[PDB]
Amino acid sequence: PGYLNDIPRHGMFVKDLILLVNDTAAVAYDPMENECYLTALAEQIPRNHSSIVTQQNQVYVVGGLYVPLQSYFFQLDNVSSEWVGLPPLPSARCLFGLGEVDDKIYVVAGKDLQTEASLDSVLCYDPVAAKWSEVKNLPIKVYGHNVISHNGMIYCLGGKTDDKKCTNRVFIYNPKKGDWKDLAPMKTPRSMFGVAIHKGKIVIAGGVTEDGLSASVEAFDLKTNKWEVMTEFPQERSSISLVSLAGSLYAIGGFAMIQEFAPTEVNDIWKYEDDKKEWAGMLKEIRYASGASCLATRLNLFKLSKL
Amino acid sequence: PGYLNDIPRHGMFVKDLILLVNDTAAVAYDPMENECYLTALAEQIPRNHSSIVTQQNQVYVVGGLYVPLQSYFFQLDNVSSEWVGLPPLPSARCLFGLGEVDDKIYVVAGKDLQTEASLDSVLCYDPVAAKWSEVKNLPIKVYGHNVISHNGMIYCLGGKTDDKKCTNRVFIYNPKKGDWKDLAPMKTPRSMFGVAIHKGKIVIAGGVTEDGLSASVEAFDLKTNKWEVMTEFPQERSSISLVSLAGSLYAIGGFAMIQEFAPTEVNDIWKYEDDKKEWAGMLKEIRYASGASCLATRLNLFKLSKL
Repeated sequence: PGYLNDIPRHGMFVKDLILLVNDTAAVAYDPMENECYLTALAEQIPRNHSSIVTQQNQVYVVGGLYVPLQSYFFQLDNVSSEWVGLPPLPSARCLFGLGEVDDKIYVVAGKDLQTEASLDSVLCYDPVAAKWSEVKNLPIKVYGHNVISHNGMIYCLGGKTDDKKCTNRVFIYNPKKGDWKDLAPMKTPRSMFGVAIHKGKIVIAGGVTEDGLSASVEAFDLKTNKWEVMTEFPQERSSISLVSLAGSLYAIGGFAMIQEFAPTEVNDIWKYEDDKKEWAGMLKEIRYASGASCLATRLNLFKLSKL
Repeated sequence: PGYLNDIPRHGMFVKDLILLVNDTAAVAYDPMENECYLTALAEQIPRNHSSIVTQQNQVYVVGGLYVPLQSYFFQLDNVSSEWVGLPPLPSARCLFGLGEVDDKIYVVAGKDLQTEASLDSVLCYDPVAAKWSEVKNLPIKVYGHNVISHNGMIYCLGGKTDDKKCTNRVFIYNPKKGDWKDLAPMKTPRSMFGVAIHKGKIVIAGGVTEDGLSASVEAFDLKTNKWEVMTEFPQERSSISLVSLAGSLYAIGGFAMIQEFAPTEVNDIWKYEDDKKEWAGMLKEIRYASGASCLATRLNLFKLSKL
């Protein structure tokens, strides 16, 4: 038979790890070794926030209030493991999406924190010139949507539109011509859900629906590009965090419904088994996942600390 | 559903790795990350040698000649990554087996390097008093057999007996009463083969037989304790090195038959997939496996060097 690999690499002490950032710390987690490390303390990181990692290994956080009423913007300094304050998001905003192409970061839509109104406004931070600006607005006003980046394109999915219904709409942003396009919609309109790239499909997991909590897993093949169904999540949950770690799709946490019965956070980890098509329970409880945004990243081991 | 793990551990920078020791270096290999590191240089390590790791993380090597005509005995100093010369094996000997219980190391049988004769003689090295002695002789004279240790017991398997036929005999050594016992024999008499503990069965892989090269995989359940058959190796090979790494059974290298057609070393890695019952090709070529004894060990990452 054939082999997975032809020649071995020389290791450099770099590990693909799940980075869990909440308001106490950014903790690195290795699901295969069931072990955690400290990457950075995070006492200044706002409890309600979104997170993104470049490409380069640059972690950015957007969220909270303020530092004209605004939102914080941080970059993790990988050399010092200190969080850097950056030009703040001009808008105080929640329940938005975060994208990124060629080092530039995109905050899409919201949920104005002052006004309570839905936004279509898209802000792009340029890290060379160190400044934010308004690019083309999203075709809808929305919050509760999710955003992911792939091959220099930005995708916006689901959300709640300006009535208060969930939307199934899917939009693509080309930075090099600056327009949004509707793509084929998802089967299940949803907000507050998990998203990741997984070979090379946009996978979406659970959420709130017109029927409330969902365990539905869909995938947009990037590609046909059609929507197809994957094995449903073991439990109906909102705000599952999906991450692609090396070859594999992980699911971290999410909410509810548990027991008077209310949406309540579960701090567990699951892994999709591609062969078999099953969700496998990895870790029952990880306290570091509580309140945490979740990211796959390539970390230098000798920059981590023992917990 | 349930979960594999309940609580996460705090990582300590320790990794289960395949240690490949030959006459140039001891190279650590991570089959899951397809990466290698240097653990120690090994220019003094004899090309024909056997290897064993304690329990504690102590690597010993026996082989070659000499330093009354003897064999070298080395211990890897984990702190300095230097090989320590230890009291030499009183006997110059090859094609023996290596065992170990409670820090003591056992050299069983051979293949006298001076005399050419098969031995039944068993030598035990005591590391506290730093000295070798003769314990109870094996019930047969044999070479080409293999030896593994489990739960304070030592097992001796196969080999060529004093005629020149392969044997199917299996012996257990209890150090605390000092006797050898025949256990149930294997189905296929063999010499020059691979052995490992795998849940909690003594797995044996390939070898030379009365029919020459074998791809046969058997397992002694430790336990029924009966012999059962596993999925045959992809190729008939002698001297496959078997290692249990964390949950998983790996097979490294072995010989032949290739192409005038002669037994020739293949420097590849395979992994048994327990679910499915298949051998999966991991790595086509690893040059560090050439001439190498192979061991699963728990290494401190910050003690390794970049290659």
